[PDB]
Amino acid sequence: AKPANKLVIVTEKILLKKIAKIIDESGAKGYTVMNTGGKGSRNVRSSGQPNTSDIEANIKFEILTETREMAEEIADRVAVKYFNDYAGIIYICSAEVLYGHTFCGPEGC
Amino acid sequence: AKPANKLVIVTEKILLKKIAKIIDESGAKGYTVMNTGGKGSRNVRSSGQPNTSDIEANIKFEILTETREMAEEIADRVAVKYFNDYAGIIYICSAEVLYGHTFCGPEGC
Amino acid sequence: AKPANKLVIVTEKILLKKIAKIIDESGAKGYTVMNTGGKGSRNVRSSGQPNTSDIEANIKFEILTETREMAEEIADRVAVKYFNDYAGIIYICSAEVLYGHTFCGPEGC
Amino acid sequence: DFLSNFLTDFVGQLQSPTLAFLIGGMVIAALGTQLVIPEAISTIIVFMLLTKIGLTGGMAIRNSNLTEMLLPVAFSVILGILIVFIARFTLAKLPNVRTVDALATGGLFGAVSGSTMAAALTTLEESKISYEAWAGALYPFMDIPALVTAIVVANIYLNKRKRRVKIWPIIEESLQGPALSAMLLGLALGIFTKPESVYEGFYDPLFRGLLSILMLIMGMEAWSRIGELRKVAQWYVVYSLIAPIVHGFIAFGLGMIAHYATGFSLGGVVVLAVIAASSSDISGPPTLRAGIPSANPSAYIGSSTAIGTPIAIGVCIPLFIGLAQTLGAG
Amino acid sequence: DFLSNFLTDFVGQLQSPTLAFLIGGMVIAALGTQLVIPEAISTIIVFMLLTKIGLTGGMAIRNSNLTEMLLPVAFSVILGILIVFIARFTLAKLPNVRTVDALATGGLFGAVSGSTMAAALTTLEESKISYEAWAGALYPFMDIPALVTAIVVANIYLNKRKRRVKIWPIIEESLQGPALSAMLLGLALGIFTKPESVYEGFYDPLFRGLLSILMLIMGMEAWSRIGELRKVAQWYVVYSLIAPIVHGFIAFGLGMIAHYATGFSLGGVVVLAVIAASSSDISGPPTLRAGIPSANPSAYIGSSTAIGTPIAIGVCIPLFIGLAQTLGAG
Amino acid sequence: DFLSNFLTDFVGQLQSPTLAFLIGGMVIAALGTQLVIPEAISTIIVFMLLTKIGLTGGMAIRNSNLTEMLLPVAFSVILGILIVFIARFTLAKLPNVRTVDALATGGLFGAVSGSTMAAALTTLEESKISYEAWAGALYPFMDIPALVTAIVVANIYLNKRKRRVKIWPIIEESLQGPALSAMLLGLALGIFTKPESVYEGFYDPLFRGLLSILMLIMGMEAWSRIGELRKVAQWYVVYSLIAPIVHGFIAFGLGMIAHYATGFSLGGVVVLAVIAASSSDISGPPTLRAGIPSANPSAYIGSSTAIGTPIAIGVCIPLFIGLAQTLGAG
Ligand SMILES: Nc1ncnc2c1ncn2[C@@H]1O[C@H](COP(=O)(O)O)[C@@H](O)[C@H]1O
Ligand SMILES: Nc1ncnc2c1ncn2[C@@H]1O[C@H](COP(=O)(O)O)[C@@H](O)[C@H]1O
Ligand SMILES: Nc1ncnc2c1ncn2[C@@H]1O[C@H](COP(=O)(O)O)[C@@H](O)[C@H]1O
Ligand code: NA
Ligand code: NA
Ligand code: NA
Repeated sequence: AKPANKLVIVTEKILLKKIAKIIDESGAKGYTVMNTGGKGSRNVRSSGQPNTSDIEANIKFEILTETREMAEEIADRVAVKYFNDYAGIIYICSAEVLYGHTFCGPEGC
Repeated sequence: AKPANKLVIVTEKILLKKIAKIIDESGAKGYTVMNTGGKGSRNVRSSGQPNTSDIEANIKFEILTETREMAEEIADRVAVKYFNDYAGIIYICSAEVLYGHTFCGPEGC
Repeated sequence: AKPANKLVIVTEKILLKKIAKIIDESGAKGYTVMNTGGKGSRNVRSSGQPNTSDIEANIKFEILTETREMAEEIADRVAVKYFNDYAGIIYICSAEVLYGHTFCGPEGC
Repeated sequence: DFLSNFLTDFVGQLQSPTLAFLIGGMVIAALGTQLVIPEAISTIIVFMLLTKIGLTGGMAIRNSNLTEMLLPVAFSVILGILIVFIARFTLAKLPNVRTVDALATGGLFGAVSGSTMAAALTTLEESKISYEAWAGALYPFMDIPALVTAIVVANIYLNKRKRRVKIWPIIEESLQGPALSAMLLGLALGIFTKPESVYEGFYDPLFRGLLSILMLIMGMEAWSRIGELRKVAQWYVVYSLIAPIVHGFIAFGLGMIAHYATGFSLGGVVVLAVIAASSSDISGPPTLRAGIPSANPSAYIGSSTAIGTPIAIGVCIPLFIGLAQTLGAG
Repeated sequence: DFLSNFLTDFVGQLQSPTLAFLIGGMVIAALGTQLVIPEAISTIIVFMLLTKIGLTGGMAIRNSNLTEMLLPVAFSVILGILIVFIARFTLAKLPNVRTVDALATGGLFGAVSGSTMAAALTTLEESKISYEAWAGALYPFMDIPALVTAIVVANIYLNKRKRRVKIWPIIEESLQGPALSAMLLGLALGIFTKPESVYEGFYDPLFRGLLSILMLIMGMEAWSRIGELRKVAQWYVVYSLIAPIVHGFIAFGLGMIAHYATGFSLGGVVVLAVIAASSSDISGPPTLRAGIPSANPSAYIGSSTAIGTPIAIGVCIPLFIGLAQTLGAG
Repeated sequence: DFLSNFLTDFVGQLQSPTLAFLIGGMVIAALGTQLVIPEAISTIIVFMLLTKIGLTGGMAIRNSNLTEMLLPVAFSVILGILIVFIARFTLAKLPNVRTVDALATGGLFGAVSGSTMAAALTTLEESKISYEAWAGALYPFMDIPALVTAIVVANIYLNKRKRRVKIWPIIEESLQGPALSAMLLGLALGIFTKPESVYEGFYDPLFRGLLSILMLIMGMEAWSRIGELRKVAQWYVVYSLIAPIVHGFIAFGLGMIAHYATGFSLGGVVVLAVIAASSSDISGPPTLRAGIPSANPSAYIGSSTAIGTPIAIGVCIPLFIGLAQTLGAG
């Protein structure tokens, strides 16, 4: 029962290497990535594979931070750098972490 | 910091074409799809591939709407049309969109 | 409009068989699984496939329970059994189920 | 004789591939293996088998007269409609069988398995029986009128019980399926082009080996659908055991009419009988789910996949091949 | 003559594989098929084709003199730079064409498609024209200086309009791509090792058949990118139709200089012309997206994939092969 | 002599496939390539190699006496138990080595790599040394008693330090693994059936080429596990370099007992030595993770994959093959 903020970044698949660098620079303890599909305004993709077989051409990042101010600092760094040229959405929900060794610490939560 | 509602539809994989049509008819700006697995009551599937290699036979839709009334209007249209015959669950959580061009607009959020 | 708790377990891919057993023992009506990637403290994996092609080596469970006390009882059983030796995080968010036959019942929600 | 010919043809096919990989996949799935064939490999195997069948059926069409393939195309359309009408009057008149479940089951048993059709062509080759090379192009002419008839007749019954359906979108979805589009691609490249160099080097030498992997998949499929068959009735077990044999015997009698009239060879009436004995399994149940959503999917998937496909490969292929050794001895 | 030779070479290649599977994939995608080739199969096919090209180009290098491959390597570097500079002064001087979109389009038309290069080697084999076996190793020497020149020149233009770029990380990303790493692996195993046993058994007999599946993929790719081409200009359609022919004619003239000076064979100047006519498709647009993020990706992906690759396979391959029947008749 | 024979056999195998693709995959992974082989392709390759080994080992069993394969089956069970007991008394008696990590490492070095066993059969073929065709069926008789012994002995040690384990579910999980189920399927189809037509057409001509892709994968695997080896000790590097050679020399001495008693051929004692030198890397670490969860997975995966498999393919295969040229010269 330790309160957290769940930041979600949905963007193009090509930015997997660059956004995982930004998360590791901000002091976040980890992240989770999925390959997803979806539709929006900038729907054209180029992933290095054939587009006709590229049904899931997005990534969904999921970052749990202890503070709200850290999760807005990752989102400000991603959206300034890439969201003028790449497709993307960033939203944040509120969660509570029950277990986890690097989040709650060795003391526990 | 623009408040939103996150509608989630988890259903069978065969309804990928029909549910993405309903979302685009309601005025939602976009959606996100994943291939997922899972267990429930109606566990039998038929996806057009061998069932023994079909470990992820569901879709998870994720739709962010500005209004609560729109997200309930997509859910009422899907559950009346398909949820008498197909497997499915629909839930809704609350989120806040920090960035995104077609959601927040060109003005910003 | 029936309130629920969304429990999320992110752990190693090898525990897919054992954690789905624990969820079915607790009285939860179902779950959802994804294959995900991600980074943390215990990053070494062994899934039975080559690690160089194993880009998504985690599972994300998603369990919707009616009561908060049930979702903490699944999380206490998983984290005591496996989280001393395996990688993992468990968090819980709050949701509202709009449709679903085994969750809301035949009466409706 | 007849049953003297059949039993040594039955153990003769168990002592061969294309049935042993069916049994071998069914045994290791019963023993609970974690061996899976990936879904990307299963998609490219069905593409490779059905393109090869299309390339031969079309390298022979441009030499053909297009009147020899008039009565087998007419008879395979009739067989697709008649099989659904047999299940309407026999299976649906049973105690705990819903009528909308029997019409969906008869629609799958009228449709064709490309896995069973490819297993019949390879057994005809190593039994040294000549067949018309365009006989694989009879596959859409039975598969599509059976799925259309099941959807049309069931939707009439649902409106009768309450007290119109668009036929062409059903034909459009069936033509655009991944199995049947690969054959039609092969048909067009056989007729209008000269694909003999890529056929003799790639699609023909890889046929029998890729089929043995698909025989392993269909059979791990069969064991995984047996649990769906415990939840419907015991009359779907009796239907799935004897209806592949009955539908093959009606097709063999219809094939002997074309043999006496246009010279349709005896190896081609075996292709017509096994095609009518097979039940979809993959491309069918997605079409019948959208067309008949009120049907219980444990009824028709459990009938056609768990029993109907091992019966058509295991029993019906050495039965109708051994029947064509009797006729054709003079 | 010349155009008497071309038209019977055009229908001669439509009556053959490697172009029919290109057209056949384009037709079934226009008819709206649900047939997809999985992404795991498309990755291992590009690996298998480019390893075979690398193994031959390197089993011939260790026998070579390394001065015969001095002017074709010098000319294919110049052609990669010149093609981007042609699109700077012709395509970007048009009314509704952005300059940063034309430099990204010219960077893709300077880069090489490995799918088009493999289609040119197989057509040279069954037209019985000998070529240098290391001519496939000219593929990185045009692909990489074209993508570097497009990123460098566009970043100079963006700083001019506002009122430095690291070149070696662009070369490092291009060398580490999955297509070009498979060829360099094959080059190294050809030179330093003796891979003749696995080459004659696996990589060579599976070449023409795996290419026909890749020809099916590239062509379902072409139809899916036509809708991106309605959103840019009508001058990208005129550019993508005639610039593969013009870039091939400049490369053919540069290849005839090497033919008269070092004995570079006429089958090798066809390889040099088709490589300069091809446009990248898969490995290029991810490099130009990171390098030039301000470019509209509907402009250069829609130009190079929807038109530029069917023109290079359909028109440019039987044009420059039929041109090398005229020269070489004495 | 002995070391005169070995060094020209060492460069003789580097100038050949099956080791060059191991080195070639290790070099391009060190240079940081983005080339990946998809997981669907890696699953069907292990299926194709182990089914072929099972089909030969079983087309020879039904001709065999079942007393020639009594002492090699007895000796390969003993070697699986003895290797884990060697690591208990040598590796675990070192300063910064945990005892529960050494028992998990010795369990992987007792288990067998099917990638290394397939590399030893192909090198014996092109060195023209005859071996017993059922020697591939010794693979479960060493793999399973080694993983059972590591789990049983480590769980005894954890209860000793605190102050019972079910053996048959460990054997049930190992028999149901995707690698070992493919071989047992091939064994059963070799004995009870006649699979010679699909074997000579599909599984045998595709063996050496599919192995060269698996040699590329194992080797990109080796470079990705070197970073796990910096976090344990420097004694896992010394163990992983010399224990594949020591376990092969104990197996070669045990194989020479069977050669002098039942006529077990000298090509079969090379198969017994390389199987005893290989470490699992694929099916092993998931079994030892569930059985011994308290072990550090960087210790035994980093030891067996980064060093132990390149040593067994690179050093141990040309050592024990060249040893069997010395014995067998009269
Ligand atoms: N309203 C929305 N709800 C959910 N996901 C969205 C929404 N808008 C955009 N996305 C996701 O964000 C990606 C990029 O959005 P866009 O910038 O509109 O192209 C899309 O492909 C979707 O995956
Ligand atoms: N309580 C639950 N929690 C999470 N996911 C569920 C739950 N119930 C159902 N699902 C998902 O919804 C699908 C269909 O549910 P059902 O209608 O029960 O078959 C399942 O396969 C799961 O993916
Ligand atoms: N702060 C975090 N935010 C999101 N996901 C996380 C976080 N920490 C850990 N994870 C996930 O949990 C897995 C195991 O975490 P760990 O126990 O740190 O290895 C990681 O591989 C991630 O998928
Ligand atoms: Na049928
Ligand atoms: Na070019
Ligand atoms: Na061993």
